[PDB]
This record gives sequence, C-alpha cells and structure tokens, in this order.
Amino acid sequence: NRDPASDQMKHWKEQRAAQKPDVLTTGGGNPVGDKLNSLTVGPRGPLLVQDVVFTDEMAHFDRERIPERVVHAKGAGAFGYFEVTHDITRYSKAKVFEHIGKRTPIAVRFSTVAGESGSADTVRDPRGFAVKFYTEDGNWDLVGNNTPIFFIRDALLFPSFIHSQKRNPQTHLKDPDMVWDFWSLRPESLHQVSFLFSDRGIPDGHRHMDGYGSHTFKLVNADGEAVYCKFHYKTDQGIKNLSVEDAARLAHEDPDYGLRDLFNAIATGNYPSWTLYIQVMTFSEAEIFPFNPFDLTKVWPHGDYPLIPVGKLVLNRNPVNYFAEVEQLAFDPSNMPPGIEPSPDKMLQGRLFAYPDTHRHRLGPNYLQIPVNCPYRARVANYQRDGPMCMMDNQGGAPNYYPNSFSAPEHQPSALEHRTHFSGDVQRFNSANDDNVTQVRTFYLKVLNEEQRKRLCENIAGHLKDAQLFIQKKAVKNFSDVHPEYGSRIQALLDKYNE
Amino acid sequence: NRDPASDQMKHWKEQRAAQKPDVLTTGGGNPVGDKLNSLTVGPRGPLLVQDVVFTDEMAHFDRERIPERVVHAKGAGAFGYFEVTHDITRYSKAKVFEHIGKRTPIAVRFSTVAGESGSADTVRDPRGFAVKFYTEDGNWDLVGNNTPIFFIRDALLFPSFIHSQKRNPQTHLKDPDMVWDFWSLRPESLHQVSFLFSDRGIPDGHRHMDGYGSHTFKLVNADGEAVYCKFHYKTDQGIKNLSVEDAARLAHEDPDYGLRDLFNAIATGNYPSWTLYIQVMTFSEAEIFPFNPFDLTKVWPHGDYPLIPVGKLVLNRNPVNYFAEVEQLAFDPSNMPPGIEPSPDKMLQGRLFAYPDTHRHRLGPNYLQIPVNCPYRARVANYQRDGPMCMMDNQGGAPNYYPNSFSAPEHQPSALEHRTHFSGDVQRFNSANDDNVTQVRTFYLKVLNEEQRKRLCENIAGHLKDAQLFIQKKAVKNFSDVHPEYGSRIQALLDKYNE
Amino acid sequence: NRDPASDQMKHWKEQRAAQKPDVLTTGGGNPVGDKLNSLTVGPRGPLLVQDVVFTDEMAHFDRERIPERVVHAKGAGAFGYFEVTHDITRYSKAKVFEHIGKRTPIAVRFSTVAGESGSADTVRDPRGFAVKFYTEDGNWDLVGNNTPIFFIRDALLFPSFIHSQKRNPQTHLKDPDMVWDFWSLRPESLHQVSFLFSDRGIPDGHRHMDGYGSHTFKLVNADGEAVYCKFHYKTDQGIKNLSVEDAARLAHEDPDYGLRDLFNAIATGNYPSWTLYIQVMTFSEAEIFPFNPFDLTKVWPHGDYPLIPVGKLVLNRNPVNYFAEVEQLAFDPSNMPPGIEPSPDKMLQGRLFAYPDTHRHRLGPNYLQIPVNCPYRARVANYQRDGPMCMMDNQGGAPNYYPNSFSAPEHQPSALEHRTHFSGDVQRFNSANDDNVTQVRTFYLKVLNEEQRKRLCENIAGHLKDAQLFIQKKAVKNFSDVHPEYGSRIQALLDKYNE
Amino acid sequence: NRDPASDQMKHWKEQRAAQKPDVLTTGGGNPVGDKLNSLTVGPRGPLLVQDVVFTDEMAHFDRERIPERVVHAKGAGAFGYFEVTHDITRYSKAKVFEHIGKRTPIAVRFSTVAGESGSADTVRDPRGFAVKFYTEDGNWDLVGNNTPIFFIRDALLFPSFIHSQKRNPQTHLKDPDMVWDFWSLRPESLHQVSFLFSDRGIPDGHRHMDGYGSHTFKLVNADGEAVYCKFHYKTDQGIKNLSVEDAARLAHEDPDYGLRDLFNAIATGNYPSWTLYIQVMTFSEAEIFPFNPFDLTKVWPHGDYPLIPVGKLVLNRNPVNYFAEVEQLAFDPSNMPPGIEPSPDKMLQGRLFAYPDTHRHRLGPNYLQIPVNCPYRARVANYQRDGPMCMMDNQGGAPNYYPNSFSAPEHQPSALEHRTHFSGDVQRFNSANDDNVTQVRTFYLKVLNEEQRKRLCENIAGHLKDAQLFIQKKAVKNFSDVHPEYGSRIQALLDKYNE
Ligand code: HEM
Repeated sequence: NRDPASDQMKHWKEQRAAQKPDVLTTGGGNPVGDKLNSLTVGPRGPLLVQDVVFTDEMAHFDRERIPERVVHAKGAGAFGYFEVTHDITRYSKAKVFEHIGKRTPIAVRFSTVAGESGSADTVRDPRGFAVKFYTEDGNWDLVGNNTPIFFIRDALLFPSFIHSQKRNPQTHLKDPDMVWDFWSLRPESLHQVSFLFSDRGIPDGHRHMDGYGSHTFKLVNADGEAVYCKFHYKTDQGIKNLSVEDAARLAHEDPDYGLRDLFNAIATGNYPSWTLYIQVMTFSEAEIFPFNPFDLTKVWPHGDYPLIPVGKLVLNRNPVNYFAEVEQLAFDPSNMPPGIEPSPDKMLQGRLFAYPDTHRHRLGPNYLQIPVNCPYRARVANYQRDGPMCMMDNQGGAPNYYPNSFSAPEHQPSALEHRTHFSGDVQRFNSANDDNVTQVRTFYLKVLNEEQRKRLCENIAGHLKDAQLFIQKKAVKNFSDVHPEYGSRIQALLDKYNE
Repeated sequence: NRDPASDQMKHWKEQRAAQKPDVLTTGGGNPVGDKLNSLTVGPRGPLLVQDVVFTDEMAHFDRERIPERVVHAKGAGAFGYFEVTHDITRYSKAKVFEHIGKRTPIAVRFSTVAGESGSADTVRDPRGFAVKFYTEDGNWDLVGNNTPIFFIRDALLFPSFIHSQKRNPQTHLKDPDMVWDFWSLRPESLHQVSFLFSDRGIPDGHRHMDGYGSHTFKLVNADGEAVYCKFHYKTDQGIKNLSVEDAARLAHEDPDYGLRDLFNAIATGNYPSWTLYIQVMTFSEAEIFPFNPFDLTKVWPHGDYPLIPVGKLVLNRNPVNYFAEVEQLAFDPSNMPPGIEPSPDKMLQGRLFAYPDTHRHRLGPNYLQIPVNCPYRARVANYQRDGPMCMMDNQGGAPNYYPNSFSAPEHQPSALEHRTHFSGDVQRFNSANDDNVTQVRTFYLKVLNEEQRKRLCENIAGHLKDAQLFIQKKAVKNFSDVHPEYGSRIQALLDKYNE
Repeated sequence: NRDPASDQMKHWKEQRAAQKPDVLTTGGGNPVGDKLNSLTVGPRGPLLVQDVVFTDEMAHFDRERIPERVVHAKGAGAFGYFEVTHDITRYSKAKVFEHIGKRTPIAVRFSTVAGESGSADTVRDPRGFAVKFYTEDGNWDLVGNNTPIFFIRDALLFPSFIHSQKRNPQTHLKDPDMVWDFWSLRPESLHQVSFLFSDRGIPDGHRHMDGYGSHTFKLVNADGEAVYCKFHYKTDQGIKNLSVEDAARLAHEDPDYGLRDLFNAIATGNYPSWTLYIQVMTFSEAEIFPFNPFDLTKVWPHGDYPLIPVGKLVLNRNPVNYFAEVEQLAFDPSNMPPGIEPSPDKMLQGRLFAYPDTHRHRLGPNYLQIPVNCPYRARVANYQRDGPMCMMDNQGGAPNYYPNSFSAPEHQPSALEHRTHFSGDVQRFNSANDDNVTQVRTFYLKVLNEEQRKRLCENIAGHLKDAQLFIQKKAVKNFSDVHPEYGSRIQALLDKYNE
Repeated sequence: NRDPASDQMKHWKEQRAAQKPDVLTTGGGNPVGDKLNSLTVGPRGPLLVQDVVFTDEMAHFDRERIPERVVHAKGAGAFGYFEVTHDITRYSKAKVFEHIGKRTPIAVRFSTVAGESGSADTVRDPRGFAVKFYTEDGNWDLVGNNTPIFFIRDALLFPSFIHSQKRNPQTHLKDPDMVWDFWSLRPESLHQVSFLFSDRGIPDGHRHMDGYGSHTFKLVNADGEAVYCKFHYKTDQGIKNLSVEDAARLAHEDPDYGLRDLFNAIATGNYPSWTLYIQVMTFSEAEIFPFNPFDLTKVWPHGDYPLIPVGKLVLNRNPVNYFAEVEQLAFDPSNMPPGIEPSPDKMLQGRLFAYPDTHRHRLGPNYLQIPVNCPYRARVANYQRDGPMCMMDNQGGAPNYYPNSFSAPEHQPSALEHRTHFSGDVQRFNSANDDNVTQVRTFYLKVLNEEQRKRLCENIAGHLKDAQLFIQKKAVKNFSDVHPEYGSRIQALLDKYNE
C-alpha cells in the first residue's frame, strides 16, 4: 500500500482490532456522554460553565506546548542499545564497558541547529547526535554532533554565536549580516565553517552521518589512572550527503525528510547502527601535544592518536508517542558515570551547566523523572525532595538530610572523581589566538578533494553574497589567511554575484 | 519512646532492619563519591562549576517550593476508604453507591482557610474537609468544609472576601478593618459569621468535626430521574472543640496540633470515621422552598428534609511522603461522575471552574497525572495530549482526533448529563437582599442556648472591637437586624472594650 | 545597497550617531571587563562557578524560548491605528466609534495556523488577522481570519480538528489520513474547505488579503438597543493570491516571505490599509434567517445584509523588537468594551474562555501586564493582586476587596452587558446537521468561475489522494452532496492520481 | 486612634481625597457594570462561560501565589538609603563609596529562616538582613544574617541542614531528631548553635539587631590592589532580645510582631539605623591567620582586626504594596559591583550560583526586570534577549550578538576581576575537622557571663531533650569538647528533663 509512517493509524487500528474501543473520559476519569456538542441553554443559547467536559479538554489544549530547545528544536528520535564488542577496561572502569557483550539500553535524538520546530530537515546546518545510555551507574549522556569540532572554544561566545545563526531581533528574518559579521570577527570558526559548507553540511538523513563526542573527555580505570580521549561512532550505513539542490527542493517537498527516513528505516526491520571508537591520549601526550588538546576547534589526528574500537550502537525501536518520548528528551552532558569525566574544554566546562539548567526551564525542575529521562537501569536514592510536578513517592518517608544516623543512602568512595593538579593564576585567559588556520588548511588541501573544494567555496559565496561588502572582505581575509586560493576562489565568486 | 509521630525515622530505620543503605546518587543516577566536600581548586581555592554533584543537588533544593494553595494552605491529609451502607440507588446511579458493602478508595485533606503554610491549626476559621473517591467512573471530588453554609452566595465576591480575610496589601498584617468592613457591607455573611464565632469556629482537631458538601447538588438515577441533595458526613468520634483559651495556647505550643493529632490517631490504629448522610429535595419542593434552594448561606431544615444514611468514611492510612501525597493533592468539585451533578448554586458554579484552573498553575498543566491525583481506578482515554511534565505514555500513538475511523475512545451516551429547563433573561440577577436574617435568627435563638450566645458575642466583639468605630456601628446594626438582643449584646461589649 | 529589511542593523548603527556604546553589563548592571574568555584556573584548567558573568548570561540564554502559540505559531506583526470614516453610533456606543476622526491606536498580527515557529508563510492555510484596539474602555481584540467562516461550529471539536491538521502523535509527520478523515466525518467544514483549496488558499503576503471577525457579534448603542453584526475589513492593496507553484518556490526560497513583505512595505513608507464594514442584523431578521445566524460555518449574503463602511485600518510602524512586541502579543476575543458584545455563536463562546486561558500559560498569569498587552489608554484599576512576575506597583496600598468603604475602584453601571431572554432546556444540542451544503453549492457554481472552479478541484485531489481509499470516497460523497459535478471532477482526478 | 500600621486604609482614603473612585475595569481595561452579581440564565440558573468579568477576576485570584522563599520565607521589608560617612577608597573602589556624603538608594528585607510564610516572627532562628544597593555600577546585594558565622562551612551540607531544620518528610512536623542528629554529626556547627541558643536567638524586632556579611569578601582599589574583609553593620537602636516567655507569647499574640514593629517605627518617622564597618585583612595576614580565613564558621577577632566606619544605613520608607516590593525582592550575592569581589569561602562560593538560580524559579527567568529588582540606577545593556514575561523593549532591535560591527554594548577592562593565584590537586578537600571548638570555647567563657551560660544551656537542653537518648549522648559529647562544663550543664538539665 504505502510507507509505514503513512500507515501509522491504519496499523494502530489493525493491531487494536477485535477490541471494544475505550470509553472517552475526562482528565479525572469521568466518562463523557457526548463530546461533540457543547452544553448550552437552548439550541441557539450561550455556553454554560456547567460544561466541565468542555473546559477539561480546552484547558489542556490551551497548554499542550512547552518551549522548544533553544537550539536543535527540529529533531527526530529513536531507541536501541549499545553492545560492547571490545575491551577498553584498561581505560575506563565504567560499568557500561564492563564486559564484551554488555547490552545497555539507549535513546537517541538527531536534530538540526538554528531552525525552529517547524523548519525543514535537509538544510545546511550541523547535525545533533544525542545518545543517552541508561547504565547501572546512572545515565550517561553523550551529547554529540555529526562533526568533531565547533565554531567556538569559549562558552561566553556560544549564546552570541547562536543569535547570529538565528533570526534578527527586529525583522525576525535570517540575517547574513549577523551570520558573517560574527564569523568574520571570529576566525577560529574557520575549521568548522569549512566542514559545514562542505559536502557533509547536508547529510542524506540521520543514518548517513557520523557521531562525534566532539569534546575531549577523561577516562578513569579501576586503578585511578586517568587519560583523555575523543568519542567516535561511525555510520554502518556509510556517509551519504544531499546535493545543494536535491536538498533544496526536499526542503519544501518534505521538510520532515529526516523524520520520515529514520522512521520507516526502523519500521521495516532495517535498523541502522554505529560503531563506537575512542582516541586515547595520555596526560604526557596532552602535555607535549601541539595546540591545546582541549580546543574544540581542533581535532586529534588518527595518525598520531588512532581510533580504537569500543562497541556498537543499534537503533531498533521507534518512539510510540513522539512528544512524550522524543520532544521531552533531556540529555545532560553532565551525566557521566564513574570511569568518565569532563575535561578542561572551556566549551565543555560550560555545557556542564547550560544543559541541566535549561532542562529545568524547558521541561521543569523534576524532568529526570519524565519516563524517558529517568535513570531506570540504576537506582535514584538521595536527599532531594519535592519540587513542582513531583512524580513517584518523593522517596517516601526517608530521612532527608546527610549525614544522618537513620540508614539513609550512603556514599561510594569508589565513585570519587579522579583528581588533577592545576596551577596558574585564576583569570580569563584569552583564547582567540590558538591557530584558527593550521588544521583548517590541512582539511582544504589534504582532506578536501579538488571537487569538494569547488562546491565549498561556491557554497560559502552563495550565502556570503548577501552580506555587506565590508563584511565580505573580512570573511575573505580569513579564508585567504587559510590559503590564498581559498579566499581568492571564494572572492572571485563574490564579484559575479555582485552583478 | 514517644508518640508515633516523634519516632518517624526510628521506625523507618527499624523498617529496613538488616537491609543495606542504598547508594547516594545524583538526579541522573550517577553514584556519588563524597557528598560532604565541594570540589575546589586547592583546600582554600574557589569552587568548580565542574562540581556537578553540588550543582545537581543545589539546583534542586532551589526549586523544592511550589505555590501554596491560594486558600486552605495549612492542611493535613490521610487516606482510607468509603463503604456503602444503605441503598440510595433510587436517587443516584453513581457507581460509588452501586451496592451495599462496596468499598471505594478515598483521600482526604483537612485545613484552615486564611493562614499561610506556616500558620497555626487551632485558630478560629472554617475548616476544609475535602474528599476524593477513586471510583470506576473517574474520580469524584466532594470538596466540603466543616460548615454547611458560607459567608457569601455569589462567586464574584469570593476573591474579595478571601482578600479581606488575609493580609493588608501594604502592611502585610491582618486588618480587622478589612475583615469587618467586608462583612459589614455584605450581611449575607451573618449566618456563617454566627456559626464561625460560635464554639465550632475552633474544632478540637480534624477528627471531631462534621464534613458538609454545603452546596446543593443534583442526583440522577438510572431512569434519568433527578433530585437535589445535600451531603453530610458526621464525625463518629463525636463533636469536640477547643476553647479560645487552650486554642491560643496550642497555637504557640503546637501550631501543627491538627496534623500531629490526625497522624497519631491513625498510626495507633485509632481510625477516625464519618457517617455519610444525605438530604433529598425533589424538584417540586425546591420550587416552593421559602428561600433560594441554591443559596449557600441557607440550610435545609432536618425537619422537612431528613438526613439519609449512605455509608461510612474511614481513614486508616497516613501519607508516606506528605508533599507527594498531601501537598500536591488536588480536589476539583467539577470531578463528579455519572449519577452526581451540580445545582445552579451560584457559588458552586464558580467553583466548577476555579479549582481545576488554579491546579493548572499551582501544580501544573498535567496535575491529573500526579499519583495522588490520577483516577487510577478508571481508564482515562481521551483526545488530550502533551503539555509540560507529561508522564505515562501520552496515550501512545493513538488517533488524537475525534471523531475518527480508527477505533480511538468513543463517547458513552449513558453518561449524558440530566437535562433541566431554565427560562429567564440572561443577566446579572441581584441576590444581595435574598433574606440574610431569618435562618440566622433561628441559629441565634433556637440552635444556641444562653451560655453560647454569650460566648458568641464575646468572640465576635473581641475581634470586632478593633475595627474603626464607623465599621462597628454598621456591623452591630447588622446583628440587631437578626435580633435586637444580638446587636445590643455586642454593642455592650464594644462599649466596654473601647475603654 | 539592499532592502530596508536586510539593512536592519545597518540603520541601527547609523542612527546610533557617533555616541559611544553603552557599557556591556550583566542583568544586575555590574559592568563586564571581559565576556569572551571564561574565568578559568590556569590557561588549560576547569571553569569557576565564580564566573557569574558567564553563569548570568548562560542562564538567561537557557530560557529565551517560551511555548509558541498552540495554533498560529508563525506570524508577523505591526502597529498603527484605526480611524472612523462613517458614523455608526446609531448602532454601537463603543468609545472607539465615538465620532468621525477618532484615531484609536492598533496592533495587528498576521499568521498561518498549523505551521510551527519554523514553518514557512507561502503555503495553503487560512491566515490570522488579529487586531488589538487600545481604546478608552480597555482593549478590544478583534481576533479574525482571512475568511468569514470556519471548518467547524462547536468548540468541542476545535482541538480535535487542530490535531488532525498537525503532526501524527507517533511519526510527527503531517498526515493526510488525519486531515481528511476528520473533514470526511464532519461535512460541516465543506464551506471553509472549499475556500482553503480555492485561490484564496494562499495570499500574496498579508497586505493583499481580507480580514474578518468571522463570528456574529453584538452591538449596543448608548440607548440600550442591540443588533447583531459581522465585521469585514477589506484590503486596500487589493486581493492577490499565489500559484501553487510560486507558493512552494517561495516556501523554500524564502520561508519567511510574508514576514518581510510586510516589513519592507512599511519601511518603504508604503503602509498597508483595510476598510472596516459591518453587516447589521436586527433580532427580528435573526429569528427569520434561513439558517442559524450564529453558525460559524455560514455567511450573511451581501444582498440581504450590505456592508456599512465604518473606518480605516492603517499599519505604519514596524516592531522594534519582534519577540517583545509580536511573539509576546496576546489577543483576547473576550476583550470587548461597552457597546460590543459576543453572540451565542458556540465557537465564539468557547473562544471567550480559551484565548485568555492559553495566555496565562504561554506568557504568564500577569501577561496583560506585558507592555504590548497592557491597555495603556485605559485606567486599569481593580481588586486583582499579585501573581508571578507581578510588574507595575501591583496597585499600591489600595483596598483589595469589593465592596469597600475606603474609596477603592467603583463599578460603572453604565456599561452593564445587554439583556437578552433565553428560554429552553440546558443540554448539548446537536448542530452537526445544520446544513453543510447549500451555501457551499452557491459558492461553487456562483461565487467561483469555471476557470478557478477547476483549479479548486485540483488543489483538493492533490491532497485527498494521499488518504486511504475508504477515506477518499466519504470525502467525495460530501463534495458530491454539494453538487455531483463537484465530487465527480475531484473523483476523476483521484482515479488518475491513483494510477 | 489606633497604630499607623492599623490605619493603613484610613490614610490611603483621605490621601485619595475627595477624588472619585476609578472605574472598576477587567484586566483588559473594560469597565465592569456590576462586579457583584454573576451572569446567569434566570435568577436561579447556570453560570455562563460568557461572564468574562468573572473569569477575568477569578483566574487571577487562582494564580495569586508564587513559591515562597525556600528559606527565610517569613520577612518584612523597607527601603531607604546608604550614606558615605567615611573614605574607605584606599581599600575598595566601589562607586558606592566614591565620596563621603554620596547617597545610595537601598532596599532591605529582614526574616527568620525555617518557618513558612504564615509562621511567627518571634521564634528562635537566625535573622536575615539583606541589603540591596542600587548603584551606578549595577546592583550590590549584601545578603547577610544577624550572625557573623554559620552552622556549616561547605555548601554541600546546606540543603541537608535546611532539611533537618524544617519539617519531617512524612509527618510534616518539626523533628528534634532531624535537628540534633545533624548538628551532632557536624560539630563545626557548634559555634552558631551556641550563638543561636543564646539571648541573640530571638532579637526584639529587626531594629534591635546587628547585620553581618558573614563571609570574607574582597576589596579592590584603584591600583588593582585587593584586600579580604568582613562587613559589619551594627545597630544604632541597640541590642534588644526577647525572653522565651515573651517571644513564645508574641508567637500567638502577634506572629507578625517584627513586621508591624518596623512598619510603625518607620511610619512615625522613627527610622531605624545601622553603621557599617569592615574588617580589612591582607593576603599575607590571611596566610598567617591561625584558621581558614574563609571558614564561614569563624570570626576575625576585633583585636587583630579593628572595625573601620564606612557609612550609614537608614530605612525611611515602608513598602506601598508588600508583595510587589517585598515578597518579590530578590538578593543575589553575586551582584557585587566592581570594587567588591567574593572570597574562596566554600560557603559563599555556592551562594554565587544558588540565589539567582532559585530566583529564576521562584520569581521567573526575567526577574531582574521586576521594578524592585531592576538596577534602575545603572543601565542594563548587553546581549541577553527574550525569555518569558519580557518587560521593557528587550533592547529593541539593537544587535544581539557579540562582538559585532554595529556599535553595540562594549567591554570594560576597568571592571575586570582582580586576579589571584591558587595551586593544588583540584579535589574535594575534607573540611570537616577544621577545629570546631576553639572559637566556641572563647565565646562560651569570655563572651558569655554566668547567667547567660545558664540560659544558653537551658535553651538548648529544653529542645535537645526531645531527641533520642543516643543523639543527646552524641550531642553532649560535642558540647564538652568545647568545654567540660558546657557538656555537664546541658547534660545535667537533660537527666532532669528526662524526668
Ligand atoms: C551557603 C548557603 C546558602 C544558600 C545556598 C542560601 C540559599 C538561599 C535561598 C535559595 C534563599 C531564598 C532566595 C529567594 O527566594 O529570594 C535565601 C534567602 C536568604 N538568605 Fe540563605 N543561603 C545560604 C546561606 C545564608 C547565609 C549564611 C546568610 C546570611 C549571611 C543568608 C541570608 C539570607 C537572607 C537574608 C535571605 C532572605 C532574602 C530576602 O529577604 O529576599 N543565607 N538563601
């Protein structure tokens, strides 16, 4: 007949067949007698407050919407599991990696970045790749993207960055004067602004892009020896991007392209999968290493720090109810079980607060209690109580202060975080100059092929062409600071567009 | 050992005797290494945002508080059950009356009216007595008080009334001028005021007071035949109240005297109970009734409208977590299942709206999903979706539109509300002068004895003495209207009080 | 040089003369010495909670988003004024229609319906034309669409309907089966459906479309005489639609097409305007009307009820800050001053409640306190106090109960609602069969020309084609009932579309 | 007549003068023609949804309450000023000390700690003394108590501490077991516990107590030279405390005693006052100091650190509207203007985050926009936009990103954080046993005289006696450690108390 997604209701009925339908009730469970005609005095008379059937349904409809994610509003999500296939026990003591074959339930959400909830899937914009691992040591959230780097390296620049990528404060339209102005004055974005305008910019679905932990992290073993690393999970279905035009029509053809693709895939037994890897770098290595190992606009090279195989990510389940299971999904980079710890990454360090914070605003103080966010394969026992919309039993009559002498939750010395020594004055160290070009250049020439090199410049100019001339010059100046031909090639394009 | 309440943690410990303490975790389930020392750079250095354990717990502590009920803030509740003892099935077709011996789970919340959450229990004030029955046809909330009447008879004066009863908008102090200016200008209150300042104004705990539906309601039987009613549930523990003396002592020695008392009684198997009677007035009798039958400031004389036994209200279970099960608790008079409906009572009418409304705010849009509020004994099936803090499965992938041809929930025609006829101009009818003295006079002369009339005027005068002279004149005048003696007895006391 | 729109900031920097820039501060006002480099311990150390500059800005960032409109999420807004051209005081004594020359300021917002914040303008959907009149008797919100009718006439089906027009509960994709299964079971939509898929289905910007209050309202002169009316505000920029083609092209080429068209329109001093009329109808005629004068799915033929010009609607200022002034707007149908009242129109009745409701949730309980929403040309004084985010002086130390003896706000008996008589039973009367064709038929073969009659039948089949066959028939059936050649034309298309 | 606080309305009216009562309007500005009777079909019929005057009013009342402060919920406020009586400029460059004589508008809130909104003032509890300086460098919030020390030196224990001090999670009653089990397990609380159970545990009104900054702060002059300090604002009204009998009496006689005492003292022109001092200490002295100078549980001996007079603190204005100006007051310790900086005080460190974090939930994301909270003396100009309930213009269309090329809010090197240096293995350093006896010892024998010691112990023994024998044992032990007698005395009373 037609695709699985299209036949959503058709199947819901079929399976629910040979069953008397449920009795329509109110929020409180009172059976409604008639829900098609309001209660009025006389056929042409006014509506009566007496109609609580009405107010019940209407009041709830009046509140359906919650704020969309400040970033990554438009996204898709599914569920699967993570299977350890290799032993990195010597790096992490994290139960998630315990043994070979250790299955741990996961939840994933894919998303775009700037576009609101109604935007279209297939547009130039990075791709969010969130992974929630429901482990025995609580949940671990690997909040990644389909790229290993990022436009900036200091939290303070983030809000501002995002603004430029979004709408104008007054006209409310997308504004290139803000886009490029920000990028012009901020040349560190060069590495990412390239990757973005490259083929990878617009992936053909969520299944044909790679996952990247992006930031540098820390791994701890059962013997307290820590080491840094990067997370990588390559697509088993391979990298397949969309053409600028192909995606262009799809854009208005099917703005939910990603959604559709991901659904039917899993809906037909054709579950996608990713292979998780890790680059490991010692504290000595990070010591000698040659730009800041925590710079988010830089990447460790496979050459020196090679990719190690860790396990498999398999998505074999679709959300039953999208709002409840995907939209309400909350991923906190701060959720890191023992064996995994943050790293000095200024950027990351900031995310440590932003994410749980906004979640309390977007979803509510007790969000970790929403089914899909709850650490259910673990046991939440603590001294936190109440808060609005408190689910469960608020931990019943348990003593609510630590320490105590009434057998309340004890602590785990084992779970103590690895300690690192840090010297140096406490202040705001400038990081606007850490080489916003070396790595970039290598991508252009080394990583990029003559063919992509063309479309990149072309793609950039295609957009930059709408910005003030003075902004254009700045942008070209940085690209040429990456390599004469880069900017030169771009610049050439610019002049034509400028009629 | 002390009273059961005092030993709350002692028994908790004991409870899980040999059992080992759970692991202290973060909201995310991640186990904690050391919850007593914040992660700082150096033994005397600054704090690290990197300390997520702190931030996790702190941010939560920071949101523990929810708005306290706008009125009836300070309360104490419990759980138990309701058992049928008489066949009143000829009047109501409600399932909760389905058959002699039938038991239905219930939850009850007692309370004062004006005081905020910190306020004392043993103060002159009506007492809230709210019952929630988790019946097959959804939850039925009978939101009564300890008095069968009320100060006003039109919902538009409610906020006004409640305002006067609370603190001064500027000084934030209780304003006797406010209190009596209101009552002085709206004599409909006389009745309730007289009941209030009588011995019943300060019951001895919650176990020694009657519960009243107050408002008239409509009962509909299986034949669609309807009748009006009045709910009454008398204390089997006997009526008992506190003198203005002990009460003032208890107010500073034990502001939670009602809480503690109710907890202990239940804890020690001394289960309190109320007998539920009802009054029945036929539509024909409501026509020739000497007063407005839906006037909240009036009562149906036992003489012509005798009480009829229904069943018992038993409370044999304390809340395990007060917040989760008592604070979050929400009663909606609008929650009436098939066989039980509202009357035109102007006051009742305004309530059908306000309670659920204020719940969407105090607790949140999905407060009906909070455990204690969910009609777990019924199967909520409707076309309502999403909203913040959406739990359960959001009814999954079921067809979210009605009507539909996909087997989603269907309306039940046998739950259609009994239809009554009303004819008149749609306007703002004035009920201010609907006789605010008769019934009052009866209470003064017949229901009370001389010993009581004396305590009533003393009690009335006590507070009233503080209102401006002009406000006292007016108020005394209002009493003299009920009975010459009534006014002079108060005026005599005033004259005294005023040096 | 570019358009006024793209030069938004451009002009801002210019007009900002040469005066220095304000000092970047925190919410508290403390000046920032460095907001580009987070406070860290060492040039490669962790982040300090002590960076309240960071925390302060990130925190705010995490909360910029608020729930979008349940419906009509996507739209534009501009301000201007209204002015009387004709005298209709013999009809309504509204303080806005006073005398000719009366210039009441206004606020307006155009928008689609189903599409979310990210959605695009250029697509088939009715348009929202809501006008806010800041009068002397409070604000008057004429919440209207680009059509005099609507798909349904009972509030109880609005949510359901608004569901069918949005995303599947599971897939989160638009769903034809939903769209058409709903319309199919409810032929009352016929009328408004016909328009949607008609040329008018896609206006060329907001300026080239007509505004309608849709519903039937009530006017009352200073003499107490009432009369039913219908509002019609025709565009002075002339009507104009967009080919299915262009609409789609624009859709993706410039999703926010309508947004800027409007902006530049005003920027380039070419302010848009509409002419306000009204269809008057005595109660006499209403009692005789061939249909229900309050049926939202019906119109009043112009020949029997001609348009009376009343005034000019001019928009000449663009929002300075989109969020604050447009996204934050609140239009409350219930906001009608003395002289203008609602009709028993079952849909209007429901809107009386719902709109203010959602506002309390989307914006906050004190939203009327938001600058844009505040009725600044009226003296808002009453007995309402407090609430979250209580701005203003919360009315100082003014008496907070009515009635009072301290000169607090008194009521104006000269603004009482107009008295009407309603005799009849209080029930849920079925309006499902209130004729869903007649007026529709005359729209087909009469209002539309064969040329555009076909373009209509095409537009429909292109969508109805995606629904299950069992759905398609029931769909045609209804159309057929309006006129065989109608459903036949469509059916034809389907069969071919159906390979 | 009666007191000024009691004549609140009497005066408001006369001031209102022979003026005429404003017209009673809805929240929308529409005049109400009668806000005393509801719109009903017939004088004894149903209420109509159409009564938007009702719902407009009703709905506000239902949303009047916001979450009470999680701690220090019960309090009173007042505005006034701060005058520079001296030159401290040689230490701190805060413009609030610019020149002797310069005035700085201030706001102050006094409060208890444990008790909720409706509790009594005259109870044993530390006292809150928050001062909000409205300077031209933003707002400076000095959130201090009436004690210079506290029960704990690590934020991580604050939530737990406050929990033990409030109600039992299940019975909702005060729990001596939670109170003492905690304190007993944390001797570091011995200092403040001593101070708390002494004559200072209940000050007679707010005007008769001292204000302390508690935490060690930081002052930076013009040469970028810093200094640690302790703020002190001694009372000019003199130290006056209440006796257990009088405080316990005033508990019921007048639970708002402190609130009324202050309103009147200010209403009759008897303005309270406080001199401000600071204890300056070098980084070399702090190095030498025989204790952790940032340990919140200790004082800087006057001998070594004499107090220096800075300026004055006068409260000469009562809040017009208590809720809007007091209840909503929000003091964030992080609001320190250039010149004042925090200290490594582990405790203070946590406060930097907490207060503003909790304000986001109690008041709202945009709280700093509330009048009483707005830094009206400074000029808020930055790149933070939107957020729920956006007042003002939202910085209009000015650029929202930083940096930019359109002359938007610039930096301010002058206002940068003074840099300090720290070293050590970033970790969770155990502060549990940093000597919790020494300073208490002196307090006990030197600060207190025999009659006081006698009292201090009876005040303790009387409350401690209600905790289980084992806690008492543990508790006594901690007291003896400070001093053998401190232990035996309290112990002595207990045995008697245990009858
Ligand atoms: C380090 C532990 C502390 C934390 C985490 C903390 C947290 C809080 C919170 C969340 C509030 C309510 C804020 C609001 O809703 O406006 C508050 C209020 C208050 N705090 Fe504690 N506080 C701490 C220590 C103390 C100390 C030691 C003092 C005394 C110097 C103090 C003085 C105050 C005062 C005066 C108030 C009331 C503010 C007002 O009137 O608006 N706090 N605190």
